[PDB]
Amino acid sequence: IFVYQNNITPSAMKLVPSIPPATIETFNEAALVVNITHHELVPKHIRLSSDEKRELLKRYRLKESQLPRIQRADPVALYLGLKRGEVVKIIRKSETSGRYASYRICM
Amino acid sequence: AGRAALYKEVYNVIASDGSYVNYRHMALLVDVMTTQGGLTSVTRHGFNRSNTGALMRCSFEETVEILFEAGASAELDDCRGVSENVILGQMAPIGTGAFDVMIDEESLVKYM
Amino acid sequence: RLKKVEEEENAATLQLGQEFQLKQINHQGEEEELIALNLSEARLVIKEALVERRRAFKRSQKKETREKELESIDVLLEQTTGGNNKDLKNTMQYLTNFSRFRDQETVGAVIQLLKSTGLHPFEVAQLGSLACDTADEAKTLIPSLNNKISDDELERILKELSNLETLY
Amino acid sequence: RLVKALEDIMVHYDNTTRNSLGNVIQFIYGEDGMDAAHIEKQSLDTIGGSDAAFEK
Amino acid sequence: PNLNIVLTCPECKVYPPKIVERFSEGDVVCALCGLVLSDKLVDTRSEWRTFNPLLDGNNLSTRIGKGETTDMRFTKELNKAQGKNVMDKKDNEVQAAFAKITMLCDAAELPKIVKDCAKEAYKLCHDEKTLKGKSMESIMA
Amino acid sequence: MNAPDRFELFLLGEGESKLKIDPDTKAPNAVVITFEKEDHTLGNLIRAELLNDRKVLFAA
Amino acid sequence: LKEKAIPKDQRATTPYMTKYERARILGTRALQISMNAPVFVDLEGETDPLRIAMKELAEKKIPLVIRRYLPDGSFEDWSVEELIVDL
Amino acid sequence: QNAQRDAVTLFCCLLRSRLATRRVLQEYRLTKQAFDWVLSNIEAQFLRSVVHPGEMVGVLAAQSIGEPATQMTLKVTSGVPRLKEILNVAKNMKTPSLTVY
Amino acid sequence: VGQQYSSAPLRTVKEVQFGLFSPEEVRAISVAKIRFPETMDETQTRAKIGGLNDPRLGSIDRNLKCQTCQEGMNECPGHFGHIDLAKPVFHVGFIAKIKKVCECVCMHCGKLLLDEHNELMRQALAIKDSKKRFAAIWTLCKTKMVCETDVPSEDDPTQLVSRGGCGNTQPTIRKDGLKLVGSWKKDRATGDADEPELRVLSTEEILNIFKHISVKDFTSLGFNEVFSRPEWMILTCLPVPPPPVRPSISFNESQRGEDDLTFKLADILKANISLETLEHNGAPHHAIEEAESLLQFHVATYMDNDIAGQPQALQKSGRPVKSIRARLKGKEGRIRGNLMGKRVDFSARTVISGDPNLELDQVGVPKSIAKTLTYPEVVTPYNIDRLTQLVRNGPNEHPGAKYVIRDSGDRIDLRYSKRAGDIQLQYGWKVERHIMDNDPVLFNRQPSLHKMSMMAHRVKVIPYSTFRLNLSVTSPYNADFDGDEMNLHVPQSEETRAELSQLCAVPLQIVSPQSNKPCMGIVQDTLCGIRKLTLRDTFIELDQVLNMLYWVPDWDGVI
Amino acid sequence: MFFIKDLSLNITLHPSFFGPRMKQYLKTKLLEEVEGSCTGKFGYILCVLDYDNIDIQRGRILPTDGSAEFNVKYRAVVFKPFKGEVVDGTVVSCSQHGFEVQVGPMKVFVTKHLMPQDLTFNAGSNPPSYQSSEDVITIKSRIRVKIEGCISQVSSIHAIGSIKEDYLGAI
Amino acid sequence: LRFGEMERDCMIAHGAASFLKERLMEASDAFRVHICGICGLMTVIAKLNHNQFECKGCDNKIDIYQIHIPYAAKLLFQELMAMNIPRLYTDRSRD
Amino acid sequence: LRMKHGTYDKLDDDGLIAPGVRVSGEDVIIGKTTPISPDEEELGQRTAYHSKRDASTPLRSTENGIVDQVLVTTNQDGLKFVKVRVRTTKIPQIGDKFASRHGQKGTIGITYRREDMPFTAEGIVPDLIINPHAIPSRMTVAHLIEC
Ligand SMILES: [Mg+2]
Ligand SMILES: [Zn+2]
Ligand SMILES: [Zn+2]
Ligand SMILES: [Zn+2]
Ligand SMILES: [Zn+2]
Repeated sequence: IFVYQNNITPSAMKLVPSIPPATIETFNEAALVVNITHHELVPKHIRLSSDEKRELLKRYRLKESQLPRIQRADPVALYLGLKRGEVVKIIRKSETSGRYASYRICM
Repeated sequence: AGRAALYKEVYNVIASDGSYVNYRHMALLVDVMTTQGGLTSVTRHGFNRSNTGALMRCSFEETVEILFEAGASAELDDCRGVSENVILGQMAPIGTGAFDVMIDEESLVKYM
Repeated sequence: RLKKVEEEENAATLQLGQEFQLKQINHQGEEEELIALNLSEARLVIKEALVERRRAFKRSQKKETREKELESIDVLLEQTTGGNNKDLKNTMQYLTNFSRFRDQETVGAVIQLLKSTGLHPFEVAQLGSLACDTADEAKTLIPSLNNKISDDELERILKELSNLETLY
Repeated sequence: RLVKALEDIMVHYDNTTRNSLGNVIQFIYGEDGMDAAHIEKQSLDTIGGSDAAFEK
Repeated sequence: PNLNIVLTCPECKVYPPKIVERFSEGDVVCALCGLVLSDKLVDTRSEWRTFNPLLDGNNLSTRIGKGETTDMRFTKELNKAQGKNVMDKKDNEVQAAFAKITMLCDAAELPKIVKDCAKEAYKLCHDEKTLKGKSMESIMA
Repeated sequence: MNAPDRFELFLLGEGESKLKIDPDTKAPNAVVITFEKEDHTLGNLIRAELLNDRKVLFAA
Repeated sequence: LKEKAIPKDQRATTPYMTKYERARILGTRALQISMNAPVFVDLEGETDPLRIAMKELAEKKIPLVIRRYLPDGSFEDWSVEELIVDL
Repeated sequence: QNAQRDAVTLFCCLLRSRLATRRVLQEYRLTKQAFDWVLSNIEAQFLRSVVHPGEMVGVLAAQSIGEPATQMTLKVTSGVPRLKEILNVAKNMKTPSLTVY
Repeated sequence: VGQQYSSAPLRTVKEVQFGLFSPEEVRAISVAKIRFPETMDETQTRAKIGGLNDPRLGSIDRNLKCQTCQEGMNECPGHFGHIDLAKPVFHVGFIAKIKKVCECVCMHCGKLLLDEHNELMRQALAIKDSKKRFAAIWTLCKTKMVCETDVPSEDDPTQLVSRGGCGNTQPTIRKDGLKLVGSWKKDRATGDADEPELRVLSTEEILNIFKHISVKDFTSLGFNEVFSRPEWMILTCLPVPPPPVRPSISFNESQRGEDDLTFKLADILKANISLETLEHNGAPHHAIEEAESLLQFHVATYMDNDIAGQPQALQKSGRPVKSIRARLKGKEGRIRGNLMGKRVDFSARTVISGDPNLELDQVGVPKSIAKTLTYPEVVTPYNIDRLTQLVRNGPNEHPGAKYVIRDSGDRIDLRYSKRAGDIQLQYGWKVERHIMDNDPVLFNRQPSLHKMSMMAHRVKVIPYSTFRLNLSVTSPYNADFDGDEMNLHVPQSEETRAELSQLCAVPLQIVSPQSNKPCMGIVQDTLCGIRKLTLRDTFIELDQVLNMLYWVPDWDGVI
Repeated sequence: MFFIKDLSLNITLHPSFFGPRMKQYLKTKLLEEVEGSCTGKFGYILCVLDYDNIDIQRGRILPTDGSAEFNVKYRAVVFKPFKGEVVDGTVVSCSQHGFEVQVGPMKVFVTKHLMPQDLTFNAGSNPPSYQSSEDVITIKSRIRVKIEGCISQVSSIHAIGSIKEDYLGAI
Repeated sequence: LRFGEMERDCMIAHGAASFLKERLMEASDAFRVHICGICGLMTVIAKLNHNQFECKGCDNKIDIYQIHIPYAAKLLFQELMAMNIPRLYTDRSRD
Repeated sequence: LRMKHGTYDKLDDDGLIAPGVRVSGEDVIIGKTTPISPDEEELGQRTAYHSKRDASTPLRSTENGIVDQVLVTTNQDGLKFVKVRVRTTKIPQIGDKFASRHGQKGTIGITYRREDMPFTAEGIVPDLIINPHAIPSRMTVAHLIEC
């Protein structure tokens, strides 16, 4: 986890994607002065293990691309720190059943 | 939160007068407009430039240009779409089309 | 798809057609080798199928002497099926005219030999459907066979097949 | 424009709201699987009142 | 060969068949028999109600000017670039003489019938050694 | 074309009766009658005077 | 590939025959009864094929089975006897 | 199983609120017989009330949003142009207001 | 007619696949070798010259020909012909794509500018939907107007390893008019080399260099080699469509008035022969450029006339010639007006009025309309007598038939039919008969906006021509009787009748799905009357109540 | 030459034949539209194999018509007319420019150019006999003909042949 | 009469797909053709007096099907080919 | 050739119809004949059937009036140029549309005779009755004032 006061020169961020499998993540304090998830329009987000994701695919008979998507550059995606090919279960407070489940793919 | 705010906005507009429509229709509109990871206006280009059937996509007034793109990219159209099945004249898998009607020799035997 | 010309002649130097090639798969998923047939073997199995389906109809309404056999299976054929099979009459006339063995047991012994030899199926089926006793003359007839088989092995199989089969 | 954009959405026998390509729009339909008609504006009888009135 | 089709009722055959047209149904019926012959007729009057090539000849006439959905400079470019094939055909002379006799007939305030008849008269001969020039005035007059 | 004119307005039943006698099946001793080529100018009169009679129970 | 179908058990689709196949099977049975196919229950002077089909459904003798397509391509089957007709 | 349980939360909560035992005994005075009757009717109706599979929800929704947009009217933007903007974004403002609590 | 039964296996269309034509494909499938710009009236009568208009393609009418495949007119689908161009020409549907790809590849080497060694374009190649990959490649290869043989050093530690073919330089292409110019700055003089080669790139050299591209380069650029090739993307040999696409309208006063597309094709072939004679004879190299420009211009015009507004290219008269894009554009150009919606048959259209003596599922239809419309029935044992009687009626009184259809594709018209009492009407036939009562039928009001306004009805035939419907159903149709007009739609078979009656009928659509309250109701007069009747201060006596009770139809007979 | 393979057929059934006993009815229909038939892919279709345990088991009602579609899988015997090898056929009819040999089911013809020029053909024969030593065209007429090529078309099978080889025409 | 887009749409909303197809064929075009089973084109010459179905260019006499189509769609394919563009494959090849 | 079934009997020797006669829906009124030449006009590609290719003008397919005031006079340049006129009576029916001077457009529902039309004490039986609900929402006071 790396936090910068202000701008990063590209020379100091060209080699961020070096040394796999170690991953480096960047953040502004301005982007971190307020917790995003505590906003009431943002529902609960949780992470899926690869096993239960595979279970989900086998149950709903999808193939891996028919899920609704979510950007890598999304704020909640960056908050969770997930990467490509991961599934986020979303619990939001519906109005016709109260509690409702949904999933997204980080592609 | 984007789609929640959007649903709030559309409900506000359509409920300023002439309320109300049921919730589920509005929710479906919001969801099909937001199910790409990002906002997608229903324009001549917005939802139209998806990986969707060339025939329905040329049913929406960018016709010869999008057919040229389809011919150049040489892609295949799956014909699971209503418009495709209409312009090809087959019964779409819709409502009454959503299944098949299969004979049963076994029950035919059993009911002399 | 690419209009896929694939010009191909049918001969006996393993020059076999695609549409009837060797290794297919049957509908249950098991591998389906090509079934090529001998003339005398076909002469047997048409009779086998005819007696089997005739006894099948005998159960249905319940619940090798060629001069008699051709006309008898003919009247069995117009018992149920139509009289349009004049060409099929020509076919079993051809079978009884040029099939190398009239009797079943010589054919069965030849196939019992060939199941141990493991020869090429279409090659030996063409040989069996042919009715000759001269290997070198057969090689002059078909230069494909002339190029493929040695004459010594061809005659060493041909004589031990020729002594068994009913000469004409 | 709107009706052109929302044509092929279908409820399927798996109770999912899919497009032509099978992309999932709603997982359970409408978050309830309940129809368009058989719905009335009947009232919840637990929200209101006092705590004391409720337990009474 | 001649590729030709004559209608004939295959159950009456008594003549070149006395049939009729049911235009409001687009069908033809053997009137003696009553069996339909062919269906889905094609229109024969609304096509005229919707809205001279023979005088102008086999080559196809073109009145080309300027349009509306283009710039005036591009219309001038169109007028300059549209004059690249005025010498291959003899039709250039045909409509040249047609324009000349149009000027002469409508200067003589003549009927359109007279104009077309003069067009026909020029078109009929239009090229011969019997013509042999004569300053075009002799032949046009 | 087959749109009826005013000939059928009052000319009695051509190849037809003047009235039908059909028994009801919902109450004891009830008959429906179908007059035709007539209207209010006879029906109201018959109903009113028949109702004026006392032995009947229903007339409409 | 892998038979693209299902055993009759663990069929995870509702047992309530719904309106679209209601209409479809009524129409089909109407058409066979129209084209002089064998009827499968007695008649009482009614001549309308559609009503004939309606009664024939009402006492549950339809010689048809139905095939529902899951979105992948795998399919269940059901016998029109084993459904329930309530709507 | 989890989805089915979480899909009927509101309805079962309402059902529990109605058929609380103090309420049914005090207000309604059921019998055993009529109690069984009302249970069976609720079950039967609710199962008749589920979405029939295989019908065009999208077209239904589109028409149900489209037609009351026809009978709708025309500081702050509203009405037809606001609906066009928010349905056609078009990241233009004309009222970029934001409420602050 | 029986439509001339064929033993080909009837199957349905499940997949459709696009692409382009290779010139050998079009030359193989073509039948004719159209060469004469004149079309019709060779001497000058009929049986037209062997140029356009069926030597061996689609016939005109009443002649069997269709290149001797004999389907009269109404079964021959037309048969393609083709012509040969002197020079290759472009495609207005691919002009910008040609510009982008000629930017993309190096000419004279015919290979990609960037080759799996910049990691950025490596991952650009990795990412693919189908064409965002192509656009990424294009925007990464805008630069470096010199082609190279050995760029990569940092793929290795520092080793400079050669992959490239030519060290040549690329221009900067300026799109202009209907052609392409280059500008090779090239920066390799003794000085700065400020000499851009303003050279118009030949279609021939673009075709050759496109022929010199790799298959895997096609896949990178998003071309399918079996269906889509950049050298197929240049026009060389041009198909023509048969006259069923472009029919002579046969002007129906005395003349033909023969049509627009064929005029344009005659223009094309004229310019073609002009160019080739000018080439074959003395070519002074200053008519060649404009002659080929005119040829390319005219084929571009025939393809599209909706281009950037430098030409307009109109014919006689001042109406501009419509091209295929104009034929296929929105608002009734062949897609929104002939496929997605169309004219139909079996329909009617009158005006409407109220009636409080029809219940909701009923509709009143004039006898004239029910005499015009019809509906077939198949002859069963059950309906044999009734259909026999109804045929015996004839087509003039109302409950009668119009056509009889035998088992083969026969239609004996009952109108002429002097043996009308002599048809014994055998089984398995179709009798096509008038609308009887309570047949299901569909009902419409323009403009339809929501799920209602297509609802079904039973039919009660009424006199005095106009439609007739119950007052309660008025507001779903949204139709006062100020002079509005409806539409009728008669179904034609058992399936469609059944599903129409079981879905689109009114009484199972009382509750509006759009707003979960019923859309019906009772309205003005009966509403006022029902409040008037339901008041504590009013009363009824015996005779009135008897008549009202008899007016209730299901009244059980107890007072 | 004759072949054995599992083969598939698709068959329509009219709704009038929806009686209680249709399985053997379909078996009968399979019999008279498999036996005695010709195609291009498989040639002359001779007869069926595996009469028992046949594979139909299920059928779909066509949408627009009450016809029910069925898919039938079956073993059978057909004929495959090859090209380029010898058959000892029989000749029934003849022409002026060659004889027409009926090698079993089809009628293969040999053109007057496809016969060897040194064959001593005499036109004054009934049938016109293209004989040199022994191959006189008779009712039997066992002639060793080699199929140059059985040209495949729509389901009407035709072949061409010649006797320009040693022991070709000669048995 | 007219059967426009909106009428099509609300018929979709009902779901009477067979009625919709019936209205799009029988009330209108209903044309028959033959397509090449290999080209996927409509060039098939069909001598119906002789059951001959040669497809020149493809050069086969076997893989032929007849389909049913709106005539306007047939037309649209004709000028789409005239634009130098549409293979019409009779079954699945993706699964 | 291919002339219609209009039953040309109503015409006369000069190819016109006479004024004052009645015409049904399908009666022709004008007779025309093709003067071409060159078509091999009575010697080729047709039998005799002399030179017609008939261009006759039938009446409109529905209405049925009476021919009134037919004139012929040459056109601008001199031809034979014909105008006819037909006259029809149009009794009101159900569907016809009437309106006030206040935007109360509407049509006839059905009709009644007097003996079941409502009637006032002096016996003034009304011509027509419109519903009261067209008054308040249309707000058409001046209609009432006019009455
Ligand atoms: Mg698609
Ligand atoms: Zn006849
Ligand atoms: Zn043809
Ligand atoms: Zn290069
Ligand atoms: Zn082909």
